[PDB]
Amino acid sequence: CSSDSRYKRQVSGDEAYLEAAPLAELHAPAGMILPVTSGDYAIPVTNGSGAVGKALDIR
Amino acid sequence: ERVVYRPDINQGNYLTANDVSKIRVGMTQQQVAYALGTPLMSDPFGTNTWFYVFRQQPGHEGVTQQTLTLTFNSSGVLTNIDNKPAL
Amino acid sequence: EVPDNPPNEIYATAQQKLQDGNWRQAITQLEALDNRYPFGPYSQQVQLDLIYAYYKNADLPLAQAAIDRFIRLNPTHPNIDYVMYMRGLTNMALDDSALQGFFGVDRSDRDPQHARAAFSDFSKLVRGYPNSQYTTDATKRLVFLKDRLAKYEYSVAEYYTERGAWVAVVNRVEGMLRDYPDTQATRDALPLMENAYRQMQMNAQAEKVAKIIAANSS
Amino acid sequence: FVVKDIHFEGLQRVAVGAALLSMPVRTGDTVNDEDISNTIRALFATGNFEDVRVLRDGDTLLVQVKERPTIASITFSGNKSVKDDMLKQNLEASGVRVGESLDRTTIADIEKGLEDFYYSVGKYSASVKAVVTPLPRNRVDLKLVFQEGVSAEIQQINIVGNHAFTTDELISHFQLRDEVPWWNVVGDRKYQKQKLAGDLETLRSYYLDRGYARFNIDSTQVSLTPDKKGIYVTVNITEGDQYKLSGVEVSGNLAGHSAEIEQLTKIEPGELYNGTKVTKMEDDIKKLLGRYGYAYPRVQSMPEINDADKTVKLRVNVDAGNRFYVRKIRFEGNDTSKDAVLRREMRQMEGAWLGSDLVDQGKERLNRLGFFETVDTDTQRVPGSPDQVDVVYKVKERNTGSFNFGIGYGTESGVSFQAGVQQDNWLGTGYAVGINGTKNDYQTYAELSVTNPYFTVDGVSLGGRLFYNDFQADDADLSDYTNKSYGTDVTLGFPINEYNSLRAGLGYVHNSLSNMQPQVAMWRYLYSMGEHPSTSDQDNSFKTDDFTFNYGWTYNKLDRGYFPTDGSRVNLTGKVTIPGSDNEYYKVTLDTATYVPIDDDHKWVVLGRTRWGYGDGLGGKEMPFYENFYAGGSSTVRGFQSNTIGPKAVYFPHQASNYDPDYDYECATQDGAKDLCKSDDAVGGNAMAVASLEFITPTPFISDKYANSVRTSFFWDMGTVWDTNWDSSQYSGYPDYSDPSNIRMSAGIALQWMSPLGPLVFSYAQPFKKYDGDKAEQFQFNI
Amino acid sequence: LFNSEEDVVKMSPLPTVENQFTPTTAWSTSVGSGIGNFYSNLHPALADNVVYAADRAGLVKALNADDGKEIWSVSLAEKDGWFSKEPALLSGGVTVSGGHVYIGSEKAQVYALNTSDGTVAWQTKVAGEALSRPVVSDGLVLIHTSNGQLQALNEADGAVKWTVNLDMPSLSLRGESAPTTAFGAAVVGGDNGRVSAVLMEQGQMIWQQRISQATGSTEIDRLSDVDTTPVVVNGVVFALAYNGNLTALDLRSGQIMWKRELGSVNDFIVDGNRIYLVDQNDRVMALTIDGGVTLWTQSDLLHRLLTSPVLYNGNLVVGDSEGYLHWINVEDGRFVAQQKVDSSGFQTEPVAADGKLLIQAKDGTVYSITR
Repeated sequence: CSSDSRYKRQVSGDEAYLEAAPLAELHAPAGMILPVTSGDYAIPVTNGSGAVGKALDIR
Repeated sequence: ERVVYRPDINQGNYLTANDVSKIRVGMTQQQVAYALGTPLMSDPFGTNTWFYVFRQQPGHEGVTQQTLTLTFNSSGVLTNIDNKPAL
Repeated sequence: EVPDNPPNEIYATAQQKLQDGNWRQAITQLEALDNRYPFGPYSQQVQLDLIYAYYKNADLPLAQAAIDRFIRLNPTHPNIDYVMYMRGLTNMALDDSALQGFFGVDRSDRDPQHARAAFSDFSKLVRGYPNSQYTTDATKRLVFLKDRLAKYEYSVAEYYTERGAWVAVVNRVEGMLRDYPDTQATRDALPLMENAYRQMQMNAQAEKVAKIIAANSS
Repeated sequence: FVVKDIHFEGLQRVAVGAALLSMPVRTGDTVNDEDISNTIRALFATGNFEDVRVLRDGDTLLVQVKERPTIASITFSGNKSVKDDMLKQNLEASGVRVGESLDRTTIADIEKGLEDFYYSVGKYSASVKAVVTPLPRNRVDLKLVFQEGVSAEIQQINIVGNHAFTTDELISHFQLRDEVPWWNVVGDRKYQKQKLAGDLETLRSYYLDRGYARFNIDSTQVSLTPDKKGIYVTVNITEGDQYKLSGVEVSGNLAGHSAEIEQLTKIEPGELYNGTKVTKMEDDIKKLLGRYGYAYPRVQSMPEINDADKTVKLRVNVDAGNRFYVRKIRFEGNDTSKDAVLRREMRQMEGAWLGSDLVDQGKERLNRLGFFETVDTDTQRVPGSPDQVDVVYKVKERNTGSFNFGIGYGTESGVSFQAGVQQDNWLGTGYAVGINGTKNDYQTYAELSVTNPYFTVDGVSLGGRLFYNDFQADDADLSDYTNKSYGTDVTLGFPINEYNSLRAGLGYVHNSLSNMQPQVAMWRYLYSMGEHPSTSDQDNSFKTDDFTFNYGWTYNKLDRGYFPTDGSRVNLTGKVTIPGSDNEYYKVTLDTATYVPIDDDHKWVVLGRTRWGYGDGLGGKEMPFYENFYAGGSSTVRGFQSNTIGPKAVYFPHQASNYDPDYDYECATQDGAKDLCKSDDAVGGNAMAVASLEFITPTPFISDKYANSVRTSFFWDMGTVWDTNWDSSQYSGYPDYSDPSNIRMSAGIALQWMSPLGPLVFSYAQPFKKYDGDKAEQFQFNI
Repeated sequence: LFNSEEDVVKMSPLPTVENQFTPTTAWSTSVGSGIGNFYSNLHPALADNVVYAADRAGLVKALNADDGKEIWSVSLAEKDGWFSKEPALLSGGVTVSGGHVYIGSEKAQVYALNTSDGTVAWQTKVAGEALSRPVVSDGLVLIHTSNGQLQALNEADGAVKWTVNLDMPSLSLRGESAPTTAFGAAVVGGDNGRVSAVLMEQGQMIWQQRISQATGSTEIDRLSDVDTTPVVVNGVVFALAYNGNLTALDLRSGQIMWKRELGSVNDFIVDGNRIYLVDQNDRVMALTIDGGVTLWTQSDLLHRLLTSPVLYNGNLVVGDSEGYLHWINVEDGRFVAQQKVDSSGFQTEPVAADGKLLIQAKDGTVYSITR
């Protein structure tokens, strides 16, 4: 019929977001402790769900 | 292996013979940093050590290196100027 | 296209064409709505719909502009959490959105520039709204975003190993180290700069890293 | 009065309380007729109330308002010449735009500025009339009439104070010019008031070089001749008699590189002064200290002008930066490309001092890439220690992909087609995917060519080639020369130098020919193959598995890998056969690609497109005839037809083509053309010598957002192809081609329009000197 | 061809081509090509029935002003500069008195050719081109030059008595200012929008009167070479600022007698109090001196490129740079004669001197008109 090229709703193509970074932080011994996270790499870690991951639309 | 052609890759951050004479055991970090600036490697978690290590590959055998680490105390007052050539 | 109609006739035409997705038509409704009535009661919601629909019609800068318009209209609003997510959610999709992902190619060795923008706005979402409809999931984005930053910064951290710049092995890995200790991309990089130390004959300084390798053996 | 309520009548954009704060009749405030009239003017001072009608029912107030807002559109009329957003840049600077609040006082004010725009364009016979077209609910359209009669043009330069160097000769150095002599044309010319400024500095350079250092242009008087075009210029100058660069006394922080500095201050003391030479010589130090790590080589020259001997005396005051500025480097615009592929294309190492040009050579490596649109960066000093200048290589990559066409028409033939599409740099990975092939009735041809350029980081360029030519030339059967051919070659890239690279790969070539053509050299190959194939028919077949070894080599110091302007790239391309092959031979060739810029802007560049080749046997055996060199058409020489240039094959007296359509596809066969004739396509030589000289030309009639991807390049083409095996013994009553002087010739221009799938290069070219068998298609439309 | 050779234009020529009286010529002599399309304030002298004119290629010839046959002839073929035998390239008009032909050159070098043979009895290089015709007056070669300078040269040798900058435009805003001598005052306008009297004895600014607009931050006339030459009736300077905006003002002080400071005045003569002018639509209009009271205007010339309003053979003669000549009646009467003695077009003004009407066109050069 006509041309077909479009775009619609999705919020997370994978959950690699939800498959976030491993935690192998410093269990280093004494004196071997260098700086670890700089700035917002110290992530403000707080939770408010709504729907999460791929689940929630935007309006 | 028996490969021949080298573009002779270099890696700086060293100190000249003028530069190692600019400082002395007892100098602060800043006293070195006025004379030498900073190294392009310092000590991450240990006491203040100011690593000026040169690297270069000439030819197939042999690697040029001039390692110059400036171990201060925790106050930055210099305690050891480690002068070190290649190998 | 969309002439001076009743504003809800301009709106509900778009409100269907949101669900129809005719954002060739719906956005031109929502524009000519807020071109004529940016003072509509739902013109904030139109701006919410525009932040929605621009991100639905690949107008991610206009989404950011409609975010910035909603910043210019009401930088405090109960849907700034929707916005500050969508500020990151654009910047998440601004970061890496090639069809090489559809053709199956890694984009985390590609530029995490808008990752860091999403690493701002998702974190600005959870700082501005620690409670939201998007606070929980966007936190995992952030920890994954620094892992994407880890897989990026590792991708050149091995490069200096094959470059042989053992100074620039260390400081890139040390650049990973001051930013994330947690990522295995840093922790696989952990013996490398120690090995690069042993290339710079900083075996003893590498022992300090081998001390870490001793104490972070798992 | 003290108000009960104000009725806020007429609102659309402005709020009630936003009006009410500008109402000094507000709730609680007393109401005076002055306060009412203040409510008139202060709501006029809101800027969005085209009317304010403040009234009252006692103290029951009511304010009726029409509004200057939304300008719904600004209509531009008569501005075919000038783009209207610049006219909107007059408008959008003036506090109004689409959606805004037009004061009808600003009609002439923008119009003055729009004429001031013309006045600052260079138009003065160019007026403008803005028409307010009021639209629903407050709105207005701004129709703009444009009364552009004429602009201004330069005609004259009077240089007073000058007595030595000639004005029009200097106009022949200046930018503002006007000439068509009877042996000279440079087109048509006009005026610009900043071409003024360069002509000053053309002149400022024009005296500074000679030693004129108390040279100073006194003033300049452009004639505001009352004719709306007339521009004559009265240039007051002081010629300012010459000075000798009579000695350098370079000083300051010389950073211990003084002997290196003295080479860059090597002058002749008593040579007539050139400050531009000094301006050169300072940067040499600045690149010296730049390559000595000091990215901040503060150099102040002071040519202490001594008029008493008519000299200058060169003080130079130097201040270096610091050596070890290269802490690190950053890369940007790698959002689709693989990052370390770009990181490997640099020579200045992090954690070092600055080699300033290793960056630029590293940028030249990226310049030599060609999958960029920009090679640039951000050379940023990171603040603090004098060891962190960290260079943020922001670059723009380029689009890839390329289609080639060879099919003519569908929907009246069978399932028959041409293919071929490129994905070189496959998705930022570098993978040079270029693949072609075709299934027709006359052939079923296939081809593969993909390179992993860095399967190992040495430029280990994993270029695997494959092909499958089930070629038939099927007329009704395998009659006229069917060969199913198949084989491969994986070739690899070797680091020879930083601009030099070698290639090598083993070529598997298995061919299974059948029903070969009755021409002489085809059998004469096979007769020198040791076959004894029958000549008067097509009654012979041929399996050959050629086991070949191919090789090559690259020179690369030329500007861009997509759009070069300067330098040269030399590309060796050769092969040899091994014991084990079905035919002991070789075929080696080479191409030249040099770029000689006529323009110093390199808008005119001589391009040397010349290509050579020779191929023969390796003893007791022969290079196959399908490996003979052809040209015409898509070659150097265009306007010809392809594979029409070279030797031409004699037939045999022939009966059966193994199927003979009745006086069609004649191979000197029984259907006509008996008793050997000679064919007309290039059967080709064992030698190649082709040449073309192309000349880059700008394209003026294109909006140059995409004309920067366009190269028009004129050329004149000339070549020769001949066979040193073409022996005048059966080619004695026929044309013999062992002579290097088969000098066929053409000329023309190319049509390089870079699409999103790259350039598709056409040419209307024409042959002028032609030899045997040259067929000509003047309209050559290619990729 | 010309179905497609269209371009952008806007003009509308004269109406009303009439001859109530007959126009003719006094003679033709066509002295080379003088000013040409390249504009110049070269304006001839017709003194003593001698056409003191030239062409700017060099040839300066005195002519017997009956047939314009050469009384003398010299050449300003400049043997030097960057070139030998140059064109004359004259900026100032042909000022002729004594054994001196004072002409400002665009070489910024003013001469004095002995008017018995044309031999340069003195020559002096001045500061910039003579943007006015040399008002060689009272011992002083008074020129408003390109650099706003008040040159005064001892006209017997060109010994510079002073050269001082004055009311001075932003660029070479084209227009003469021709410093007139009126009651001990060096009276000038200046192509900058002001008008002055300077000391005629030494070049000391007696007053400068800023009046109204010039180009530069005020887009005004670049089709009207606004006469910044003051035509001073004994106490009253009559001049235009730089936009034709007329003012009448005191001579010794600059005190505004009145102003018509709205004008579009190209050329103006204070013809008693029938102040004849050129409008921007090329209307000839008669103002007075008690206030510029319009005695009449007439629209018989439209979008023309006129010469100055002059009276010769009893009628208000106007020529143009369309080569048309028109005899307006002096007061409110129309074309009494229209002459087409040229179409190459007169950039020189009608010289109603020695009983003739001398006009040098751009290239269709010197014509002399009678009726």
